[PDB]
Parts: sequence; structure tokens; C-alpha cells
Amino acid sequence: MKASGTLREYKVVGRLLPSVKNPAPPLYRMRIFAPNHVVAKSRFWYFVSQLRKMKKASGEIVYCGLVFEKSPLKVKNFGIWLRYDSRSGTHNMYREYRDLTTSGAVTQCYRDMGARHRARAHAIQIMKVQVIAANKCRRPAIKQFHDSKIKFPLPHRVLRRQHKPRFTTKRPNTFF
Amino acid sequence: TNTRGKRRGTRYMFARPFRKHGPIPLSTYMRIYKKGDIVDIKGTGTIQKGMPHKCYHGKTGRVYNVTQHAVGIIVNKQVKGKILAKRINVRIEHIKHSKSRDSFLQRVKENEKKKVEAKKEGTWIELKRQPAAPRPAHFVSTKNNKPQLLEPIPYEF
Amino acid sequence: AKSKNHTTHNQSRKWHRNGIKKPRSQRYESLKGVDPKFLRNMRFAKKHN
Amino acid sequence: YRREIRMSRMARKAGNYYVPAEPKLAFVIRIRGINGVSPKVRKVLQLLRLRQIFNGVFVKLNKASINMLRIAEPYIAWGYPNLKSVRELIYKRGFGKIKKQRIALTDNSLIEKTLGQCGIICIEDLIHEIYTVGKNFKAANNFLWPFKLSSPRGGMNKKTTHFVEGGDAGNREDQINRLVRRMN
Amino acid sequence: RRPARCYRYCKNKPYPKSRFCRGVPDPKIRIFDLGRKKAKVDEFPLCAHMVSDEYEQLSSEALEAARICANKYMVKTCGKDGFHIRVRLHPFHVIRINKMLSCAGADRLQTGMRGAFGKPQGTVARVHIGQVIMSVRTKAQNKEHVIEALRRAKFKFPGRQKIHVSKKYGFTKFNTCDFDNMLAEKRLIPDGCGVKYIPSRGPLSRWKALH
RNA sequence: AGGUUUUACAGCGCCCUCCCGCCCCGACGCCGCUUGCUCUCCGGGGCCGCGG
RNA sequence: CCGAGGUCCGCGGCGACGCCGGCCUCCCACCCGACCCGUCUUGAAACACGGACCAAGGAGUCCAACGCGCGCGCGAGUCA
RNA sequence: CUCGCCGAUCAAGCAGUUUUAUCCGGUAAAGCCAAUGACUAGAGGCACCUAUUCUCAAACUUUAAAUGGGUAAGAGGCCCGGCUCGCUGGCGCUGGAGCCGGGCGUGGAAUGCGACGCGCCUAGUGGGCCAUUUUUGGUAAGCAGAACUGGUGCUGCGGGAUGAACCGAACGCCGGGUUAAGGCGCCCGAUGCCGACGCUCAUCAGACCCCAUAAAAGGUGUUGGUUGAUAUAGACAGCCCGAAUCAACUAGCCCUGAAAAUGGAUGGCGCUGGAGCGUCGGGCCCAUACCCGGCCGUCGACGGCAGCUGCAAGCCUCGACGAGUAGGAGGGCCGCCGCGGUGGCGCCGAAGCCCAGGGCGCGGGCCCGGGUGGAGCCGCCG
RNA sequence: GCUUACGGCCAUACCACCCUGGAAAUGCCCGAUCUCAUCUGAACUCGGAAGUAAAGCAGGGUCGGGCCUGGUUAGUACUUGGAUGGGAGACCGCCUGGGAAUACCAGGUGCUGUAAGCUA
Ligand SMILES: [Mg+2]
Ligand SMILES: [Mg+2]
Ligand SMILES: [Mg+2]
Ligand SMILES: [Mg+2]
Ligand SMILES: [Mg+2]
Ligand SMILES: [Mg+2]
Ligand SMILES: [Mg+2]
Ligand SMILES: [Mg+2]
Ligand SMILES: [Mg+2]
Ligand SMILES: [Mg+2]
Ligand SMILES: [Mg+2]
Ligand SMILES: [Mg+2]
Ligand SMILES: [Mg+2]
Ligand SMILES: [Mg+2]
Ligand SMILES: [Mg+2]
Ligand SMILES: [Mg+2]
Ligand SMILES: [Mg+2]
Ligand SMILES: [Mg+2]
Ligand SMILES: [Mg+2]
Ligand SMILES: [Mg+2]
Ligand SMILES: [Mg+2]
Ligand SMILES: [Mg+2]
Ligand SMILES: [Mg+2]
Ligand SMILES: [Mg+2]
Ligand SMILES: [Mg+2]
Ligand SMILES: [Mg+2]
Ligand SMILES: [Mg+2]
Ligand SMILES: [Mg+2]
Ligand SMILES: [Mg+2]
Ligand SMILES: [Mg+2]
Ligand SMILES: [Mg+2]
Ligand SMILES: [Mg+2]
Ligand SMILES: [Mg+2]
Repeated sequence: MKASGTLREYKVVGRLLPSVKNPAPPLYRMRIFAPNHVVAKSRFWYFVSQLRKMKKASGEIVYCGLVFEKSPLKVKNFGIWLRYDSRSGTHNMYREYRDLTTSGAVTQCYRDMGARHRARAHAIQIMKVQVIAANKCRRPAIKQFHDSKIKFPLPHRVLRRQHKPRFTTKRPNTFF
Repeated sequence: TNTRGKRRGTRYMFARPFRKHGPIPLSTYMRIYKKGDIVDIKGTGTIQKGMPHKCYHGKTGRVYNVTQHAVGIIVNKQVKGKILAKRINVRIEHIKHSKSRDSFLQRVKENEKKKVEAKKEGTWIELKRQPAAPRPAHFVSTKNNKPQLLEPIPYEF
Repeated sequence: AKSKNHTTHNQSRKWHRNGIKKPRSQRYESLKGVDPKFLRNMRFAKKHN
Repeated sequence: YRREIRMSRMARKAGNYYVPAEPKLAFVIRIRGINGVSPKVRKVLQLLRLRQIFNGVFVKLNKASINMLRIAEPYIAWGYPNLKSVRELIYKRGFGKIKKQRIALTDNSLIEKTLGQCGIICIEDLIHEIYTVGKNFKAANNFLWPFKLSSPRGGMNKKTTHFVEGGDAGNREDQINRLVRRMN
Repeated sequence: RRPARCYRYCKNKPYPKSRFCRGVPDPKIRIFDLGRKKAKVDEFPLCAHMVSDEYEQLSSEALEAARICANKYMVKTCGKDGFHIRVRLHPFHVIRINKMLSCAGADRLQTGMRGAFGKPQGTVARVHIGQVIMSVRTKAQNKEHVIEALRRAKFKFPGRQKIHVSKKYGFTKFNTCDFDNMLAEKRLIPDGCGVKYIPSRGPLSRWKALH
């Protein structure tokens, strides 16, 4: 997996190929976060083939569609349970994020797992994504934005547009 | 370098299966091998007479000559970059009837069985074999089969 | 002054250059090596039909 | 097009799922070069009529064809073309093989002269017989010279990697149409 | 001898002391079980391993040195009869050494790489990733001493090792959460240091002997 | 945790209904995939029209 | 005429060298590229060998016999 | 040369490829509580004996892959009748084989391709080297020796600063377009995006295949994470105070570990809200690659001809293609000397030589002009 | 159903122990004159018919051993092909496909051809 751009959520369901010995085999639904549906279908045959005895050729994919955010305009606290393989071993890890959409929070997790732990997208296995209430948040970086009447300035504004005037008699102001 | 012995490296191919030693079952002796039939070559270490060479163990050819205890086979053998038709003499204990063409002869009789029905019914049922076609469109019911949510399990050392 | 002993490195590319042709199984294959008693009677069955 | 929507709608209304028929047509584009090819992959690309980079062919999808596409996977980028892909490829890049020659499909007389026995007398017959594969797909597809496609306008992600892991090789289900609009 | 950097990686096929490899010196380690080895299963419930993280080969001298390092710390912290250390790696791969290559000579049949196949030098234990090196079973309250005893013995080994407190009961292959339940059902009987699995698929006379 | 205890001198959820209460905007500078042949004397830039 | 690939049934300033033209070649300048050829060699710009420069000379021939292919004459003959 | 296309994928036939069917194997793995051999520990029973147990095999194996090897997927078939035999024999039909005649295309997997068809003659080479993987000897080697495939030798081009072999891509002469691999602070084409989030300070920072070294072990540097334990019956720390604290472990970057000789190397400059590290987005830059077109030649054509041409060895049309050492073949209105013919040239200036003159040909070379020179010379067919 | 003759596959058929059964048949059994045969009529060979189930044989039994089949192990181990993936390395992850074995658990335990005979 590459995790190109945003990691949209896909509901990929699948089942073994039906036969006369086993007609109507059980259906398995997965919660796959992938950049596109082609990778979502491929991620499905990676997590399911290691849980059940069914490969891509042994079974088929019944449905693979987008799972849209039910509240894109509400700030939510996301608790993500994941496991990643570091250079030494595999570690279970729980991380909290705060985004508007579930796919946005999972996308933050891949950017954060690679930044803080040098984990590549193929080494990360998102196990559980859950909308956590503000009472049940464990990370202090998330709980600081759980303050009503929150107030903070924007100190020391770094100058962007450094090349619109590339040369100028005015030194930029950083206080606003 | 290696030796050019006729049985170098045949420690396991000419050996007998586990708990399958002893005398050769006599049904293998009473099998009729005519001329032109497809036979396999599987040497046996029990019968040290008329053994095929290790290069023919696992090969398949047709019979051209039949004798008292053996049979003449025309086998293909690639030496370096050319394939040659080898006429080898192998006793019947090291060969068996090849079921490779049996699936073809079964289809030939079945093709002639289904096309004479067309001359008597007036249909055009296709006789050609076809590769596995893409799966047709089907409905997957969830009446008593709800999709079960699977999740990757945590790591355990 | 030692050299290289044995190699089959470039041989496969040389074999398939002109192709690995299978032996042409011509119709009415020859009767060399058949049982002399069988051939003797077969030549008697041809000079009398 | 409307039938597959009706079948998908009636299954969801009952709470079930409608699995569409697996695609019967594929469009294979050779993405890797010609130097340094494995002899097994090299033989497969010759049987797919893909002897140079960035050329395309239509492949009737069956187990005999899919296992040839899997055995030449790192050198191709194939998928399931839609009608617009099949239509625009035969219109803009469509060249017929009249007498072992690459002749542009400028008139229907060139299709009727070669594929007239198969009932294919117009260029829409050639599009219909390929998009919806028929009893004469082999003669129709083999009549079409390998589509000489241009370089992908906008570049590729990375050529030496499979499409799922962030590259472009392998099988992209319907994303091959995005690649056709940029190469055709 | 030659430093362990030269015989660290499993580069050759396993070369055991056998009919063909004659002349192997005795391995440095000859004792693999120490402590109160004649203890019952219910006496040492806890079990901790020294799991190997790398695919390498540990010399018999390192297995002997780490055994002594782990043994001495268990005696001073748990008593000589409060543990049972089991070195679970037997050195069977024989490493070879070439001749003492010198300038030249009119004898020795060679001077350089001519006839380079060397004589047996020592013995190493080819360990795999996840393979247990040493196992120690102790009482439940001696967990801190076993982790430290195995931690000190890692410095006598190359590569990376992990100290893992197993969920199995002692040196058996049954979890602690299932061990005491199987003793009540007479499915396991104490046999020396461990238990012997008794299925329900034998002669019924053996079932009557248990009840 | 706004107002003085859960709506009050702000608001934020989650259920039961009310024709889905009913109307209105359909991926729309809040977020996807495409024509079921997308339509345009529909604009602009560059390159060259060789032959006969 | 969106049709078997271009035409103008459009046009301007200079035209007897003063102020016009000359690709390449000469000199000079700049940008980019660019190590010395030959030879043996797995590998040469090589700290491998030969070569300071120029002219002239300088190395697959002829004979015998053979093989195959081809041209030719005649043909169970053919060659004097 | 035999054909096929011509004369209808007519169909055969073929394949470094699949599919279907059918066999072959003893390697990886696994196993030894199964045999052979090796090996640890107790326990039970009257040193052994029984039931267990730890750890192994390349010259061990019950078991057993992946990849792979062979064969079969039709008219050379299938079915039927008659006849022949000295072979075979209870049984001229008992086998068997041969011969002859008749019946039945829905050519009875996919894809591709004119048959890499049948010959003859034949040079060069017979020092190789390298890479992924597999693999033997060796402490190791830019060591030595193998296996598959590619590359290279024989090969330039874009990129890796540099380079034989890495990455991309193989090459007629060009224009436009777009890419690959790799890049876009400056050298140096392109981010002069109001790029996203985080990590990171180094008094030896770091800076991307091959690749141009660094480890064990440590850090109360810093950021994550895991698992416990005390806490408003008042903890931790400090000597009562009043709210979180403590411990172990682990993982990133950084730090220690970390010493060589001429002065020096992320390529250089330099870069620290970055020009560093990780995860990514958009745009952009150009290879002899791809696409379109022009031209040259080669090849093919299931090709075209008995106002202009028709030197048929000519002319015209269409399509594809173009690297190359050793080597082979072809073409030459390339060049040189002489001969048989033929057509000329020359004291109004031949040959040769010289030229900042005009040109032709892809090229070998050639023509013309000017100067010098002073007596011979050239074209064409052989 | 059963008893024999010849078999086919060659343990689902073997091995241990226990129980049951003689209608025909089989076996044991009764003898050594002849054929034959040995140290020895035990065997072999021959002659026979007093007894009828002790053994053979057959059929049952055993939470039987073994064997057979399936499940589990396990989509694990390993493995085709791919990357300018990670890591100092050892090695590991992913992509694309193929895919084991023991322990453990469960079931089963001869099938059948030709010929002759018999309904305890
Ligand atoms: Mg030998
Ligand atoms: Mg010999
Ligand atoms: Mg003999
Ligand atoms: Mg020598
Ligand atoms: Mg040699
Ligand atoms: Mg040699
Ligand atoms: Mg390459
Ligand atoms: Mg590659
Ligand atoms: Mg000039
Ligand atoms: Mg030389
Ligand atoms: Mg040299
Ligand atoms: Mg040098
Ligand atoms: Mg010199
Ligand atoms: Mg000269
Ligand atoms: Mg000769
Ligand atoms: Mg030769
Ligand atoms: Mg030679
Ligand atoms: Mg070497
Ligand atoms: Mg070459
Ligand atoms: Mg090259
Ligand atoms: Mg470099
Ligand atoms: Mg260009
Ligand atoms: Mg650069
Ligand atoms: Mg460290
Ligand atoms: Mg220290
Ligand atoms: Mg740290
Ligand atoms: Mg450092
Ligand atoms: Mg072109
Ligand atoms: Mg060339
Ligand atoms: Mg002369
Ligand atoms: Mg000059
Ligand atoms: Mg009895
Ligand atoms: Mg049993």
C-alpha cells in the first residue's frame, strides 16, 4: 500500500466461492481505508486471507463501495487501534486524532506513524477506528482542545509569499 | 567432476515407495501394450533387467515394438538444445499406460455422441472446450447470512 | 594459469536462437528395430494380398 | 448500462448484494521497455502483440488469458476499458491489418473487405464486437494493429511497481480509462 | 581461538559431527539442565525464555558462558534449589578452520587456497528467529530475578535476544489458564519435571488406573 | 456546563412519531466516480501542409 | 464544404551594391558537449605497449589440386 | 530452394506463453512420540525396561510443496466391412499386424505467427566478465567455483557528480508534443507551490538502489508508545503543604561509543520554519524511449504499369523497420595503373601542383573557377 | 448369508487378547501297505474316515496398537514473479500468485472377480 493522498473508507465485503459442498458461504465485511477501490479490494484479500482460509482466487468480493462521513461538519475525537512492524518487532499502538471525517483521521495516522516512528504504509495495520467522546480521550494533546472558551493568538506569523516581492525595502512584520 | 554411471543420482527415483516393497503386483505384468499407445516410464529398482535410463524416468512416449517381456518406446530426449526421438527397450515393469490421451478419447466419443443428436434433433451445441469464463452476474443474499465484521487481531509475542 | 572449467551460461540463448525443434513424427513411421519374427510374417502378409 | 443499475437497485432494496458479471474485455498496455526482459515474459508479450513500450491491445478475459497477464504483470498495465475507451481507440488510433500492413481505418470499405465474412462491415461493428465481445472477437481484435499509444500525459506514479502498492503495473480495474485518456 | 565474528552467520549447510566429519573437539558446553532439575510441575509454575531475534549461530563457548552467568545469578537471588535452567540449544553445527597459512613451504601439500577445506574447529548452535535459547522455570515470586538473570546472559551472546515470560505452565506446552483445569480432569499427569498428556482415546483400563 | 440545578437570560447530542412532517440544494471553490458514444464558428498558443 | 494532406483570383518596404545575398569553409567570440589514437584485453584516457613531424614505399598473392555455389557450351556423352 | 498467401483464419502446422487432462520428482518446509544416526532431562516398573521430554542431519526420512520436466488436446481422427499371413492359436478371425473399401466436419482449448519449411556452403569464436536470486570452498576478499536469467563483451543515449556492469531506455537524419528513471535553493533545465502533518540541534548533524564502512553496548537529549503501581482515608518532592505522580519496557531522530597519516569533499557552494528525516499532494524539467509529421535507406507487398514515363536492370504505390566488435554478404556514375573497344580533349595551354572562389554526393570522392605549369590526357562498355 | 478353488487391489486386510459358530464344506484328526520322505510318517508323500469345533478358519468384542480417511494445524511454514521497500548487517515487511507437514481431533476397518457348493 502507498497511502497516496487521502485514505477514503471502503466497505469491502467478500465470501468464499460457493460450491455444492458449501452453498451460500458466510459473508465477511471489512473496514478498509485505501486511496482507491482497487487498493481497497487488494487490502481486503490481505487482512481476510490471514484471518480466514480464503484467497483472492478461493473467494470473491461481493461489494466494495465508499463509506461517506455521516457528520463532515462536526469535530470528532478518533481513537485508532493499530499495529505496526518496526525495525525490531511488531507493536500494538493506540493513537488519538481529531478530524472532521473518519477517513481524514486515518489519513493523519499514516502521516503521523511515518513521521514519529518511520513506519511505511505497508507496515501499518489499522485494527479499529472509533469516534471517542471527549470524556474518554487519553492523550493530552487532544484534551487541550477540549476546553470551551478556548483562546490563543497566532504568535510570530512566519512570512509566506517570500517571492511575490522577492526584493523589497520593507522587512516583513510577524506580529498581527 | 561427476561420474558417468548409468545410475548416478537414482537413489530415490528407482527406490520403492514406503511399505510398498516386495514382489511386483501381477496386474502390471498382465497389461497389454499394443503398438502406438501412449505409455509412461517409471523405472523400478526391484527389476534390474530392462531398466530405462534416469533421463527417461518420468518421460512419456508411444510403443513401436512389442516383445516377450518388454516393449519398444519412442521417447523424446533433449540433449542440449535439440530434441531427439529415442527408441528404448524397457520391460513392462517400468512402464504403465498413460491416461493423458484417455481424456481426449473420452471427449472424442462424447463429441460423436452429442453431434449425432444434433442430426436427430436439430441443434448446434458447441463441442469446443472453453477456458474458465468470467463469473456471470449473480445475487448474493443476506437473508440468514449477514456480513460478519472482521478486524486484524492485535500482535502477540 | 587457471581458467574456467565448465559453464552452461550462454547455451540456452544459443539453443533457442534457431529454436528447439521437436523431431518431426512423419506419417508411416519406419519399421527399424521391430521384432524380426514379427517383420518376417508381416512381409509374408504383404506378398500374398 | 441501465440494466446493471436496475439489478443493483433491486438487490439493495431487499438488503442483498448484486455482484456484476466479471469483465470479459481487457485493454493491456506495455509499460516497460524491451531490453532486459525475462524469456518467459518476453514470449508472453509477443503473444499479446506488445513488442514495444506504450502500445495497447484488447484481450478477451478468460483463465487462459488472465494467467498470461499475471505471468507478464511487471511489464504491463491493464484494466477493464469502458465504451469510450474502446470507441476512441478505434477511432483515433484504429489501424487495420489488411495484408500484413498497418492501414488507417479511414473508410468502412477497409473493414468490410477483411471482416465482411464475420458480419463486421462498419467501424461501429468493430467497436460493438470488441466492447461486447462476440463470436467474432478474435478475427476483429486480430484485425486491429496494436494501438500505438503516446506517452502518458502527466506522467506515471512509478513504473517499476504494481498499481496497488503505488506504482502502475498490474491490473487497475476501471482506472485504466484514466490512463487511456492520457495516452490516447 | 578465532573471534565469533567469523562464524556468526549460517553461511554453510549444517555440518554435524557424524561418520564423515570425524575429529570434532568436544563442545564447550556439556551440561544443559541446572538448578533443581528434579522438581515437580507445580513447584516451578513460572517460565521465562531467552528468545533469539536474529538468524545466527551461537558458539558452544557462548552457550557455556551464558549458562554460567545465568546460573550464578539465580543461585544468589533464588537459591540453588529455586530454579531449573534449561539451555535449549545444542551445538551440532561444526565450524571449520583453514590451515595456518604461511609464506611458503616444501611440504604441507599447499601454501595458499590449494586444498582449502578446513579441519573442524568448534561447534555452534544454529538458532532461528523466535527460537528459544535458554529457559528458566521458577516460583511465581521470582519473576524479577529470572528476567535479570537472562538479561545478564544476553551480553554473552551476539545479536539481539528477547526475554519473554511465557504463558505456558513451567516447561510444558500447556497454558497456565488451561493447566490447572486439565489436572482436575486427569488429562495431564505429572511425569518428572513436566506433565504427560493422557487423551480419552486409549484402552479403558488406563482410564480406570487414573480414577 | 450558557443562564442559575441539565435549558433556564446560549447552545450540543440521541430516540418516538408527524406522508421520509412538508418544502430545496444534488459531489454545488464541504467531500467521489464517469458518459449510457458530451455539446459547442468553443476560444487561445506553438509546430508544418511536404506531394502534384 | 469540419469531405481523396495548400492555397491566396492577399500584401509591404528595398532592389546595382553605398544600405543586398554567400549554408559550409577562414579568423574571432560565447554556450553546451568533449581525456589519444592504434593494439592485446573481462576491462585502456591509462602510471600498458607502438607513435616527434612530413613525403614516398609498405602486407591475403601466384601455382597445383579439391569442395560447394554460379555463368556458359553441348549432352549419355563431354573435352581434342 | 520447397511451398503458403495470390487463389477468402481455407485450414493445417508451429510456439523459451497460458488453459484443460495426465503422469514424473524427494528440494524448501516438515518430522524424528516414524525408521537410520546424533543428543538433554527427569519419571515409572522388576544398569537396563516402559511411557514421556530437550535439541539435530548434507552424504537421514514416514510426509511433502512452490517453481519445474514429459505427454495428450482429431480427417495421420473416429467408426465399419472385406481381404492377406509362413507369426500367434481350443475357436481364417483366437489373438496381432498388414492390405483394401466405405461412412461421418460443428477441424472439435486460449493467444500469437507465413512455414523460425527443406538443404548446401560457411567465417569468427572455443581467455570472458558482471548483477538479482540460488549456491560450494574460504575469517573474508573488487577471492576462487557452480545453477537460472539478464546484461556486458559487441552499446551509444537520459539518470546515479564522477564510472563497464546500477536505474530508465537501446540508436537512420529532423521538427513539434509527451514521458521514463531521476529531479526542480544556486552551480544546473525545473516548485519563485503563500504545498500538508510531524520528527530533529549534533563543540565529529543529516542528506536516498548498486555505493564508497560502522557495531555491541549506553543517554534524566527529545518525541511517541506499551504495561503496572500509589494518589483529596491527602500520594510524589521538599520541610505540614494540596494534585497528579512513580516505575519498568519499547520505538523514532539526535548523542556517546567513533583513532591515520599532502589539504578536501551529501559532487561543490551552502542549507537548520529548512536546501535534513518520514509520510504524502499538485505543478513543473528532458532521453537517441513513446506519439504525429517530413526525408533517407533497408525489408516486405497476398503490387502498379509494354501531358509526363516505359534506361521494364526502368518507373510508380503502400506498410513496417534501422545499435553493433569478431565475422559474412551486397552495391559503388568511389579511387589508382595498364589492355581491347568506343566517345572525345589539348600550345586559344595537357598532366601535376596551389587557392580566404562556385558547387555536388549520406559517404568514398567529384565538377567548375582562378593561379602556376608546359605536352600530353580523359569519359563510357569490357 | 455361508463354505471352498483360483485370484484382483495388497493392513480399512495387520497385531494382541476375548467371545461365538460346523448345514454343506473346511480343518484338525486316523494310519504307513503302496508312491514318496526324512535323525524322526513331525514335516513331505501316500492310504483312510473313529471323533466334531480345542486350534486353524469365519464372524463379533476392545473409550485396543497399527493402518485408512477427514478435520485441525493453516492460508501457517515454504515458495513463482516485483520494487531506487526497510535494516550497518543478519534478515524482515509488502506486492503478485501457488500452497505444505507433525502434534492434536474424529470416523472407519477389507473390498471384489471367476467357478463350485450349502441354507446351521
Ligand atoms: Mg563423485
Ligand atoms: Mg559406466
Ligand atoms: Mg544380469
Ligand atoms: Mg593453464
Ligand atoms: Mg580450467
Ligand atoms: Mg576456457
Ligand atoms: Mg532494465
Ligand atoms: Mg529492475
Ligand atoms: Mg567557400
Ligand atoms: Mg598490442
Ligand atoms: Mg590484463
Ligand atoms: Mg593508473
Ligand atoms: Mg616511444
Ligand atoms: Mg602511399
Ligand atoms: Mg570445404
Ligand atoms: Mg566453425
Ligand atoms: Mg573450431
Ligand atoms: Mg570468480
Ligand atoms: Mg548482443
Ligand atoms: Mg547498453
Ligand atoms: Mg555517487
Ligand atoms: Mg524531441
Ligand atoms: Mg541535479
Ligand atoms: Mg542502538
Ligand atoms: Mg558507559
Ligand atoms: Mg530514546
Ligand atoms: Mg553518529
Ligand atoms: Mg513515424
Ligand atoms: Mg546496422
Ligand atoms: Mg602496375
Ligand atoms: Mg586552406
Ligand atoms: Mg472355539
Ligand atoms: Mg485404534
